[PDB]
Amino acid sequence: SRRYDSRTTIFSPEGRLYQVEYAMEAIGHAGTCLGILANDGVLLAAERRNIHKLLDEVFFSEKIYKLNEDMACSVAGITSDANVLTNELRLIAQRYLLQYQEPIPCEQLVTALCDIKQAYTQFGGKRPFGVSLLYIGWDKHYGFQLYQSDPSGNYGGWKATCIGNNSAAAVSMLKQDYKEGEMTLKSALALAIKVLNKTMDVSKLSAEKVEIATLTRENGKTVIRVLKQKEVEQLIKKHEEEEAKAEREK
Amino acid sequence: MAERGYSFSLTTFSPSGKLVQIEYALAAVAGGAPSVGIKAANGVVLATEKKQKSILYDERSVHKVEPITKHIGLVYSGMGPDYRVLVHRARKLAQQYYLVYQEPIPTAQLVQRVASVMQEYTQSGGVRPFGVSLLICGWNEGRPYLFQSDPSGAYFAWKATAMGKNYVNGKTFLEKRYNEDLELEDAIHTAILTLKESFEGQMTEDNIEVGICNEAGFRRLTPTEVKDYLAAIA
Amino acid sequence: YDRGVNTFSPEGRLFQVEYAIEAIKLGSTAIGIQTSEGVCLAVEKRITSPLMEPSSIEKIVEIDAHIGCAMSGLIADAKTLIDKARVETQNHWFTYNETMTVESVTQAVSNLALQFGEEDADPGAMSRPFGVALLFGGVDEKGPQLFHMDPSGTFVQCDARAIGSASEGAQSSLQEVYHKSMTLKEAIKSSLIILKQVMEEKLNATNIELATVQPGQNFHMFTKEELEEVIKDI
Amino acid sequence: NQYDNDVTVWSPQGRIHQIEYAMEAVKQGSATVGLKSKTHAVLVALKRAQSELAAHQKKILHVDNHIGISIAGLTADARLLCNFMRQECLDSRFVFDRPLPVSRLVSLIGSKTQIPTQRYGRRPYGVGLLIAGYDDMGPHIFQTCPSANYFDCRAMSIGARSQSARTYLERHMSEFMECNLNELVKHGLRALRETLPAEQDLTTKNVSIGIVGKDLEFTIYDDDDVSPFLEGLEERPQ
Amino acid sequence: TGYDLSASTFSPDGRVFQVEYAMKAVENSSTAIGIRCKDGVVFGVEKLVLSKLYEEGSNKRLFNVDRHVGMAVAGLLADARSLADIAREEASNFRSNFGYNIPLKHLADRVAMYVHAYTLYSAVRPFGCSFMLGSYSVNDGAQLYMIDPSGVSYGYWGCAIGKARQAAKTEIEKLQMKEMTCRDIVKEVAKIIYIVHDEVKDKAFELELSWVGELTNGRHEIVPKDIREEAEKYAKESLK
Amino acid sequence: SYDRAITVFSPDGHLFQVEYAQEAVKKGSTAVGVRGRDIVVLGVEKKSVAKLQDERTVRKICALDDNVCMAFAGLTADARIVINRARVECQSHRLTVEDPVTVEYITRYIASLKQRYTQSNGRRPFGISALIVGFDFDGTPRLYQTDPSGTYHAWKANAIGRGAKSVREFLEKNYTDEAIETDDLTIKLVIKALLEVVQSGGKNIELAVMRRDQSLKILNPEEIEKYVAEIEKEKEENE
Amino acid sequence: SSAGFDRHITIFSPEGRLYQVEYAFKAINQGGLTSVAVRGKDCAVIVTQKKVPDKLLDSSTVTHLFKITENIGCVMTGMTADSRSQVQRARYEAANWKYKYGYEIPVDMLCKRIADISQVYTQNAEMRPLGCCMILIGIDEEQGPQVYKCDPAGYYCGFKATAAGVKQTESTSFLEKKVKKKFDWTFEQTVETAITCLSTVLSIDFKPSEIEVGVVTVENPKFRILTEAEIDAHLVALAE
Amino acid sequence: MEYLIGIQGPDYVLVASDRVAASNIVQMKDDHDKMFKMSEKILLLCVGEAGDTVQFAEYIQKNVQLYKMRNGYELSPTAAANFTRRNLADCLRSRTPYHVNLLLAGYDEHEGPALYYMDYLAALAKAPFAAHGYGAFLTLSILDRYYTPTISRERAVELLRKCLEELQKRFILNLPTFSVRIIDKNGIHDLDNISFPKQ
Repeated sequence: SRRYDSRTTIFSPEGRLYQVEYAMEAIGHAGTCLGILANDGVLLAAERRNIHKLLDEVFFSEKIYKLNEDMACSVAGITSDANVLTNELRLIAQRYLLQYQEPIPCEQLVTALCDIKQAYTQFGGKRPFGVSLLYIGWDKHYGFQLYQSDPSGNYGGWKATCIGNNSAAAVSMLKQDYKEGEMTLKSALALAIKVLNKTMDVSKLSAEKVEIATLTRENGKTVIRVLKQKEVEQLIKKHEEEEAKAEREK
Repeated sequence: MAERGYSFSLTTFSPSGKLVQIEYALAAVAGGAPSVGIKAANGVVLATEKKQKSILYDERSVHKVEPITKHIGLVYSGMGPDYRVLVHRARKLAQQYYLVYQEPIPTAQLVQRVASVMQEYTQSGGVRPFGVSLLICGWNEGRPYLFQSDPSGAYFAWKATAMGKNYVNGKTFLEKRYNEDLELEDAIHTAILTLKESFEGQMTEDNIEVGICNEAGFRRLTPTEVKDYLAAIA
Repeated sequence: YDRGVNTFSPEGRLFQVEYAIEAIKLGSTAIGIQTSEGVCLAVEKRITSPLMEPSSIEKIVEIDAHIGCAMSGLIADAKTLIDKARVETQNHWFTYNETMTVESVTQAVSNLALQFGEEDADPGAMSRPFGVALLFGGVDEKGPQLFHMDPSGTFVQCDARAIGSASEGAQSSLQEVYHKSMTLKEAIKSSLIILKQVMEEKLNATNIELATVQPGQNFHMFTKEELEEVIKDI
Repeated sequence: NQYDNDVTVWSPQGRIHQIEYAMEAVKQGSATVGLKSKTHAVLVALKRAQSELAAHQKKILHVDNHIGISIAGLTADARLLCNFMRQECLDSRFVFDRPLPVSRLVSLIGSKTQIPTQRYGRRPYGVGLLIAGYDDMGPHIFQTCPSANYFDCRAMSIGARSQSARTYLERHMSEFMECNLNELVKHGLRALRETLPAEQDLTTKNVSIGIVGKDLEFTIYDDDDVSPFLEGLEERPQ
Repeated sequence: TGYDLSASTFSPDGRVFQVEYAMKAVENSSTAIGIRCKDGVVFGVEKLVLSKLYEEGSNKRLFNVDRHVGMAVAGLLADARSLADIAREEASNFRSNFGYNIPLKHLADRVAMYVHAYTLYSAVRPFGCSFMLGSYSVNDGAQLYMIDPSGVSYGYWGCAIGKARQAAKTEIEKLQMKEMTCRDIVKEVAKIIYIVHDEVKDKAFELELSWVGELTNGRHEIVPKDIREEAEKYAKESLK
Repeated sequence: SYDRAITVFSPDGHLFQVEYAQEAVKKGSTAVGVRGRDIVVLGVEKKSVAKLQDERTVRKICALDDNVCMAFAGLTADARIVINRARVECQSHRLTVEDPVTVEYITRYIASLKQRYTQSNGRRPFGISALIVGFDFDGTPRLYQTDPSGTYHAWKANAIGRGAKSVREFLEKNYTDEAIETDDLTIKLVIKALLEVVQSGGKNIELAVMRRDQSLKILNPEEIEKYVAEIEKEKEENE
Repeated sequence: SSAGFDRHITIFSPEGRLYQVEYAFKAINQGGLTSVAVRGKDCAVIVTQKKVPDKLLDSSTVTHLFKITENIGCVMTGMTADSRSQVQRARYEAANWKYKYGYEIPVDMLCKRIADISQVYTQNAEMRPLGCCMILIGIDEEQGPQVYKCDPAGYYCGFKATAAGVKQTESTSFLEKKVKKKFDWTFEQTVETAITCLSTVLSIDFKPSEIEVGVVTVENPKFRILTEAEIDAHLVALAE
Repeated sequence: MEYLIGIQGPDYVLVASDRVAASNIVQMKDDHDKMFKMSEKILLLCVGEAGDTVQFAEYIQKNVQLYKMRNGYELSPTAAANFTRRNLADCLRSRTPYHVNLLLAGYDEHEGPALYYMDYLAALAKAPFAAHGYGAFLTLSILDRYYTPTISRERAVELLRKCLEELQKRFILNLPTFSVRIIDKNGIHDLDNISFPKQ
């Protein structure tokens, strides 16, 4: 019946879509997800949340998912919506591989999910998918690429971006310290740790609290390795060493 | 005569951005009777407290701990009828995997598939979100796996967890113990103790229902075995 | 204030259909006159700016060689109605090898006017009554004929009619000017005098479109350039 | 107030408001009069003109050789019912090779009208009809309301100012069975004359007369054809 | 208020108000009474004539649902005609599927289940009619059932529906229905209706009477005009 | 599926939802289109480059077919669906009635889709108004504008987006008979309109011009800067 | 605690409570009736109060006890029409179980299937939750006699003895004390315990006609509805 | 009946198609083009049934062009061959089967020249030199005898001429003129039509 109905897709008198804006707020509450692009490789690092001692941690990184051999994504937002979208992304990549026997390029995957996300806003009187995800991938057509998809269905190709709780602060640090045309994944990894230390209120950036995954092309194979906690620990110490060196300068 | 019915989601994003109906369903899980799940290195132990209001009710007729498959079992906190609908659905999903792959469903896989059904209710129209949170347990590839699925459909893997009345106190009680070096499932005693901490008048073989999943499989402990464990419970 | 797409006034007609009648009032004025020597159809383009080409605005269209339509209110809605009329005349030709009378074409568009209903029904014509007031004019076996329709779906045959904004003012003058045997030439001149009075802007050739269908000739292409000669006459 | 919005909702007084509002649509409509005689049935109608230049809208629509329907309500609704009635008579002729009994058609018309007045979303049909027919039983006149209740009537009137017509038809109802076609139309046009405001008068342009009888297939006499029926009338008693 | 908008809503008290409002419409309807005699059932309906111009038989509230079954309707006439059509159809399906005339107990239950379905959903309004079905069979004997808008079907030795339901049943209880012969029962039905008519609250009414029984050979039929009229004469004489 | 009318007439006689959809176009970034004697030109503004962001992904000018090209102002997501739907129709038009797609036909198709969303139950109207610029077989350059409601009008020059009114007034006042001509002058007229755009960044404004006998070419940022320098030189001449 | 239409439709409320389902429980009590069931060592007995308000209603038609299958019987407490519909759904599900699986439905399964139908009514709006509670009695091999109750909310459990209707808190307590010291009741004792519990809670000391008793026994598996005379012999025995 | 030959060299693909369209005993068009340009560097030539060839070829061509408009990059020759194979394969078990024999020639910036052979059954095989038609049975031995992996573009046109001459010396079908095209880094180039009016 009309009385028990939520408009969901109806336009505001202002002209904005109210539900989509509300969904964006949910992404803001979710944990920090940050991506930095370097010429050698593209990396996605996200902050683990609700790290209670009893959790098994057997999911091989809850935030990070591998959509295809050459593509990966991390999502901030309602977990249930994320699981539905991550499965859909994997199917779209596979369906392309069968129709044309070549891996999906990247923007095509982002646009295809984005088309679904917009469709929910467009019609059906149904709740929008309140999830925002960053896509890191390599393609023959345009090399390493990074993309961000909003709940609205609009997408972007940012070389460096953050979609988590402290996104405004992370982007400001990224804009100032990202060196365009300078690669070195190691420099990008250090920048990521510094952004994470600012974004995370908890000090010391504990290795368990953060997850880091790096996509690099080796021997023409594209390897989405996930950094081990020991690798994360050495990186945090390196950030501390730089902070200590600044203290020595002071 | 109304056919399929309402096609508009009853759950919608708040101005804050948190779905209100899912939060209300969480309240039913907290309001539910206490359920405790502990995973020991040999096997998971699922314990829930069933206190029938009167002697008239036959406790044996209904089991809160149920076997989804030979190696997978479920315990619930929240509305009872909804748990039965999920339990039937989970058994169908587990059998469909077996038919396609000719191998018993991996424990994690059942949770994702059950969770996907739970998420469907939240997005889909007319249906209210489920009011039940489950603590699925399984023994695939030797290692025991304990997982919890919330009404929203988010699934988390827990070495130990508790849901229902005084869940927070239960979580702290488990935090004090749960060293997780218990090669044997002596955690059956600890699970009885955590339910006992929030238990009301007494703990009896009828009062507590316990199901254990080991290398052998998921077996609901016999009422006599629950009495033996309830007896000499420290 | 949900009301309904289909709902009745306490003592009266459907509210949405009444609101649709209001939408025509915010529309380009069109005057249609029927004479023994043919039907004269006139309209005000109301071009908003010099940059837009005047030709792109079309308020007169050819449904068939002997039929033309004057439109008002929302132009976008008329496009579906115009196409149906053109398909309807063409299907009458394929089946009968004869020309549809103007009245039959009016009924076919008129039938689609009330086909809106939220539950079930047909998606293509739906949501709301069409916001348009067509003025079909044509020469058929009976003779030159002009017909007026409204979103309510009530077709009528009118010797002279005015539609859109200032229709009431145009109609009052139309009654006085109309004569028992006006020649088509007298009507084309009489209509443009009325068109100039109602329109705020000058009666420039770009501002007004007049097209006539006569027993001898097919619907003429808006009297291009010859329009200036009639404008020169006034 | 809340109860008035839908047909599905029932008032605390147990009356369906939307049905009553649909009933009003018939009242805001041109008056029509139906009479019957032992052998013939006449359905005079008062056509109303939007403008002097505009032609009066046609009220009596032929359904089959034996049946004709007057309309007093939203025209588009009447067309949907009239299309159904033409189809129903055609199917009866096609399968049973006989004219559909008029009463049986009225029964089908009611069942179609009842389904919207019940189901959610769908709106009550809002047209009042005065069907006239000839069958083995004989001449018939049937009134249909938007409520879906048919009523078999020897005479009838529906629409604005119809009450005056009903009073005249009731006073002279006894005379109707034993009269020739001319008299039956003459009583019927006199009934329309009562519906007409006193200043206005019956003219060939404003009156449509339709007659079905033992030897007459439904004929919608109008314009000049109406003039002999109009002639011989006593002056209106104003 | 605010819990009476839909029939898919239970009041905090524990009732479906929309069904109750539908039953109110039945109360507004004029009385129709059915009595089970020793050999058959007789139904009489008080239908007041709103307009003299109606030719009689207009809005008839007694319907021959099946050869052996007949119904008397009180409520919105439009809703009733639809119900009779469901009943006529359900009877026809039984004769085609199982090969014999439907038992009245089954027909009342099957029609009642349909009436019940409307109450459960917001989409469809509850029915506004309370018809009574009566049948006579040599094998099963005379049976009378009344189905109300809620969907409740109860077998009644005597029953009434409408504004004068209480007055009619009280007059009906005095009659010895179990032993009275059907022809004798007809005069009694006419008397009960004439007493409960109200005289000035309603305008002049026409008495519609139906006979199903051994006299009618197990076929529901309208009472013959000769059997009627004399029944009207007794009713007018009895009231005065 | 959901079957209730999202847009219903209000008592004033206006479809309120369609007006709200137009408001979304008003909030959209400005887009300017002019037709040259032989070279059709269209331009976009408010690139709002964040340095980290990549420009190719955010481009708001696309070629539906070799003959036609489009620019959009309004909700970005809605446009991506409408553009891809037009691309399918243009290729589908070739499969049926074999031939290229006339610019007017593609604008009618985009308009009909937009009108259908207003006249459909359960679907919110598209929030994009579009400038479709293309050359027909005759070679006459054609530019058309599609409203969110679904009305198409041929325009020799027009602009849509934030501050559309100011640019539209500037375009009519600055419009030159002969369409400026010389190709560079027609591009300059858009560059002058781009200067009229509020940001007036220079590099921030990006424009693409179709020869109308070849294929759409995006102006190189350095090439656009040289055209901006030509406008700056004209400003120096005015001084 | 109220949020939006939480109390107007079957949607969750603050505190995770389905108000509409709680209103449905009140509906069972709305009908002025009570029913009690007792499970003995060798037999299971169901008793109900039959109230015929007017003599005209046929006593046989007014029954709240129905036969789901030859070996399974039920007592319905709640709105009559809704209860009659649940009876048909249960009868159909048992027929399907026999056809599809080849053995008669276990009484435990019939309850779960009817309960599963009820839970969906709560889950999906557009369907009212239902206002009837059903108690099922049957003999199952290796389970002895069994009594089961299905709530409108869809809860199901096995019951040694139970009651539903207007006065059930009193009935459960009176039975609970008797259950504590029952020491396995015999068939006469089970009928006596049920009749006495109803007699005391209603405080009516009802005669045989006023109540209906249906019993299922290990010796006679077929569900049997006791005739009034058979009820009287048990009724006098408790009276002594 | 209709003849298609493809010879592939180090940096080029040479494709020749017959130009005869015949209904019954009469030959009705002698200028028929059996080559459809799916994209700038990919050409599909199809020989099969009277209406199946145009409908299948155009659908593949339009879809390949559409991918370029939306994506902005032309499909690689290989992907287009796999896409065509899937559509023919899906239709094989369908109410309307497509009886079309197709060979696809393309040049890719990285892969280089590619020639793909597809049967009506939709089996796709990449081949160095390939032929279709009854004519293929005589010509393919000549291609096998003279083909060398490294072959100049000029030598290929001569080899195409040698095989085309055998289609007049030892074949029952008139097959008078053959259309010749080459695909290379620049794009498809229409070499002069090889003709046998007697020259």
